[PDB]
This record gives sequence, C-alpha cells and structure tokens, in this order.
Amino acid sequence: DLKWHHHNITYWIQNYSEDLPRAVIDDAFARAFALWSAVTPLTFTRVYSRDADIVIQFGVAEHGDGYPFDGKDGLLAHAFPPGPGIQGDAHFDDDELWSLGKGVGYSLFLVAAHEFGHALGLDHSSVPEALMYPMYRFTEGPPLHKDDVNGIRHLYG
Ligand SMILES: CC(C)ON([C@@H](C(=O)N=O)C(C)C)S(=O)(=O)c1ccc(-c2ccccc2)cc1
Ligand SMILES: [Ca+2]
Ligand SMILES: [Ca+2]
Ligand SMILES: [Ca+2]
Ligand SMILES: [Zn+2]
Ligand SMILES: [Zn+2]
Repeated sequence: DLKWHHHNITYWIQNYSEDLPRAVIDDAFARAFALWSAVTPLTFTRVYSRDADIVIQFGVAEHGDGYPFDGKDGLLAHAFPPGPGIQGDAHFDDDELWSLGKGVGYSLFLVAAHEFGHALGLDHSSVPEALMYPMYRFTEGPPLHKDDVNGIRHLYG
C-alpha cells in the first residue's frame, strides 16, 4: 500500500542486536519514531505482540523473507511499505556494528529513521541532505529536510 490507513501505528522489537544495550536500542528506535510523529498525524506505540504493524528484527544473511543481507557494510537495512504481515516491517543487518554513529559503526538512530520512512511509504529522495536519500552519511544535526516532510505530508497531510 501507499500509506497506512490508520494513524495509531504499533511496533514490536522482535529481537536485539548484542552490539548495544537493550535500553539504548529501545531509545534509538523511540527517537527515530519521534522524528516522524512530530511531522505527521501518526503515533507510534511499542507493543509486545506479533500483531504489531511494524515488526523490527535484527538478522544476518537470509533471514526469512527472501531478501538476504550481505555481511559487513553494503546493505544496512530494509523496510517494507505499509500493509499487512511483512508489510511495514523493518529489518537491520546485524553483520553491521550498530552504534550511535559518531565513531565506529552505523548510527542505529539514523538508519532506523530512514527505514521507518520506508515503512510509512516513502521512497528514496533525490535531495542529498534529506533523510530518505539512498546513501548513509553520519550527521549530528537535524536529519529531516523539506523534501522528507513534503513527502510524508503528501501521504498523510
Ligand atoms: C544502496 C541502497 C539502495 O540500499 N539500501 C537499501 C535501502 O535503501 N534500505 O532502506 C535498499 C537495498 C532497499 S541500503 O541497505 O544499502 C541503505 C542505504 C542508505 C541508508 C540510509 C540510512 C540513514 C540515512 C540515509 C540513508 C539505509 C540503507
Ligand atoms: Ca551489510
Ligand atoms: Ca507488518
Ligand atoms: Ca552487529
Ligand atoms: Zn528482511
Ligand atoms: Zn532506503
């Protein structure tokens, strides 16, 4: 689907990377969601249930959906567009080192914010400063660009 048809989105952290403490991973995901909820009518609530809209997984190689990861670097993560089942879900390649990004590894916060954009129905942007641009680059500044917000408002108002 192009967009979620309800506004109260739920998410389930199915498993964890050992790269970071669980509370840090939880917080990284919460911050990524808060980025999008500030600019949409959507809310994001954590649940402990397989019936969540956005199921979050860490995995390596072929991890059950026919879109395999590739070891260290290269592919970082992927997410399915809105809809039932696997649709909406977000998977992170645990052959990466997940971190807060400033030093070694990839920022789990930034990559999750990008993936959650796909999970809400956004495609890749052509603006290099936008969050939805198809290349990772670490930044400590505001991730959202006009294009990201215009993209998400087009879907959600
Ligand atoms: C080369 C691109 C197109 O591939 N990426 C996947 C992707 O786009 N996943 O969303 C594809 C296979 C779906 S990615 O995993 O490498 C990747 C590249 C950049 C980012 C990214 C992360 C934070 C901020 C901006 C871009 C995330 C994954
Ligand atoms: Ca990889
Ligand atoms: Ca789903
Ligand atoms: Ca890892
Ligand atoms: Zn997957
Ligand atoms: Zn992407």
